[PDB]
Amino acid sequence: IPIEDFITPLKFLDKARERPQVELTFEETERRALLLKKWSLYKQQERKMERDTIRAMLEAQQEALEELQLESPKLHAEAIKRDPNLFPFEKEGPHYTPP
Amino acid sequence: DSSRASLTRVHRQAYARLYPVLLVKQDGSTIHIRYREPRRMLAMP
Amino acid sequence: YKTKPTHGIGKYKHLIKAEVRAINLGTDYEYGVLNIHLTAYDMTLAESYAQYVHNLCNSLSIKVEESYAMPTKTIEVLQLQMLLDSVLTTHERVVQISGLSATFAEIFLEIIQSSLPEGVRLSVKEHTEED
Amino acid sequence: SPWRLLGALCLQRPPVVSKPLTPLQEEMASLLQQIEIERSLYSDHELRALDENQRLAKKKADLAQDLEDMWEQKFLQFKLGARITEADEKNDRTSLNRKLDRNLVLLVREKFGDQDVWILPQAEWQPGETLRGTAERTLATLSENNMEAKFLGNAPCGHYTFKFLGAKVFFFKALLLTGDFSQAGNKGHHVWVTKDELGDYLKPKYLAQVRRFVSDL
Amino acid sequence: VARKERGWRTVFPSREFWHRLRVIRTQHHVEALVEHQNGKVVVSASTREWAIKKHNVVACESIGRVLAQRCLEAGINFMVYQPTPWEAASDSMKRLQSAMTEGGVVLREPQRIYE
Amino acid sequence: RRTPPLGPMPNSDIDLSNLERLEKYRSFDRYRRRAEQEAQAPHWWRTYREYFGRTQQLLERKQA
RNA sequence: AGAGUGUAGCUUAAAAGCACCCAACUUACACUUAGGAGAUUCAAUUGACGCUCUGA
Repeated sequence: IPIEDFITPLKFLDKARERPQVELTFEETERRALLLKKWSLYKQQERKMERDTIRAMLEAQQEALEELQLESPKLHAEAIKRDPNLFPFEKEGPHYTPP
Repeated sequence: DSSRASLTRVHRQAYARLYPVLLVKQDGSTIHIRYREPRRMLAMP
Repeated sequence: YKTKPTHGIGKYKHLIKAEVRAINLGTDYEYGVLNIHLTAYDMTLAESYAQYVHNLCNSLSIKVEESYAMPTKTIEVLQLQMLLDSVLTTHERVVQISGLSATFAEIFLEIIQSSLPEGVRLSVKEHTEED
Repeated sequence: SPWRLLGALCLQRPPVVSKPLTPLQEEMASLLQQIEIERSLYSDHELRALDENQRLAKKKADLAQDLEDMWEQKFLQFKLGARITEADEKNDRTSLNRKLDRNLVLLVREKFGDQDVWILPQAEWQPGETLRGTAERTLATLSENNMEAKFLGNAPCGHYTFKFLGAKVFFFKALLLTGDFSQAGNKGHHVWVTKDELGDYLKPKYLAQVRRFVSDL
Repeated sequence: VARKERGWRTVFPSREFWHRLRVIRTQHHVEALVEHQNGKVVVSASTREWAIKKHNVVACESIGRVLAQRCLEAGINFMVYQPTPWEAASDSMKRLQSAMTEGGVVLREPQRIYE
Repeated sequence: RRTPPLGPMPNSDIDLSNLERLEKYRSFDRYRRRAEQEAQAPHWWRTYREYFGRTQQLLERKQA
């Protein structure tokens, strides 16, 4: 029974008449656009860092795999046999303060 | 690299103010939650 | 025409595709469509990380079928020490991941555990649910 | 081709505290906060505050303040934990509570006879014993603790070779969930290291490639 | 009086013109060709023309101004510009159309006078 | 009866099974440009075309 | 120490075209629109600075 929460509340539709004003200035908009440019460049650099890291660690994994192939095949069998420990994969993100 | 998912804007058009309240579970840690009636400390028993 | 050497030159249905278990064979390994549940008390951060994992899977060539969600589970819990109310709005972004190998799945799990956001819980499991 | 059998395990510990931000990202956060200010509608607290202020103005012509005050009082009386547990001590490189914003790598010093080598903890896998089980019993033996930790899969991560008869070094990935450590002041010089601490401490190009495939973030 | 190629009804674009204005909005460059029906390009305006490369919406407009001068140069006064609906609605293309119209070129074309 | 083609038939380099892994145009203009290139190609069959139809200066440019 | 060597990520390009990321339409992806970032590694067809592989 899928009950999504995308519906706009009729209470808000009635009492949505309190702050209808939006005012911006020339210098504020210029700083908005320039900071958008710098942030776009920064996220591009961070994405390129992510790409370099993933290709580096994929390269390390594939060279590990090919060295394992040239030394032994049954280790490849048991290694490509994936573990059932991944089935209840339940982990939690970082916090703000230690306990 | 958690700041990408921790930094976002609300894409919808009709919503209330977002208050950075600090939820404290009994584990002894704080977390930034969006809750109305902005109590700064929000403790769980 | 059919007897002419330009037969079949206008074929397109052979180019267009238009018409679950988990296999462990021994040399090709492929999990079924597995659910990630992004449990968060912050809807904006949950949506942002759902979009992050969506574009990560699309860029790393994983077909993403569904990106649905299950909403708020308030629990009416008292602030026992006076009486104080506390409503709870948790939301879980449930996204399907289809294509996984051993090493590539390890890569993807390493990436998401490195990119775990603030106060957001991941839940990787199977599709045996009733939404 | 006599292949000497030698394995290892590259152990990780996931971060706890959030990464401190840069001024540019804090400025972007302020910009998004301004977006939220100018886009939000019908904030319950501020709207009822303005309503009660105008109503008391009318009543004196013809609560939000104390609630904000007690919010401030509980903010001040709530003690916060130590966010940085690194620069307050600056010396204990051994403890598990060393650093919390980035992950840590287990690393150890012990001395052999022929070589005096700084080693990410090795293992001696048997031909019949799998490398997963070798890693489990190796973590059980040389760390003498109770680590309950997740192993991602049987798929390996890093293999390197040295020829003298030759041997190899084999590296997995594993992150800790709960750690019970006993007799931290032990003999085997084990340090939990950062990426730059790795790049400082590591002697060989083998551990340089280890520093390559360890996540930098 | 000359025949326009008045077929091709199920296929985009129409080949009913004497002179088509075609715009190529590629990466780092905006190209603007003015070609006869028979494929043969008549007048070109590139931003990779290594002269206008000095001094993007404004780049598109400048290509429009140089192209309008070159069309008056070559004695071409009427086009059939035909955009896909989205670059019809796009901002830089409206500026390009306006630039050519007050550069001296009409982006319609007279009907063929039969009889 | 049939007849083998007198050359390379179109759409033959990408008759691989992995169409879900091939790039698969999402737009219209990109197909349109590939179609224009195909319309310019030589094409063994029968066509409408058959019937009807220094470094210092670079451095100065970069500085400018 | 030896071999392969060299246009941003990629090219039977020669300073080109595809890729990249950003704001909006999107649950979201995509498309499209506004953008922006980008390379011929240096010294006169050659040598050396840089990567890979083979070594110690």
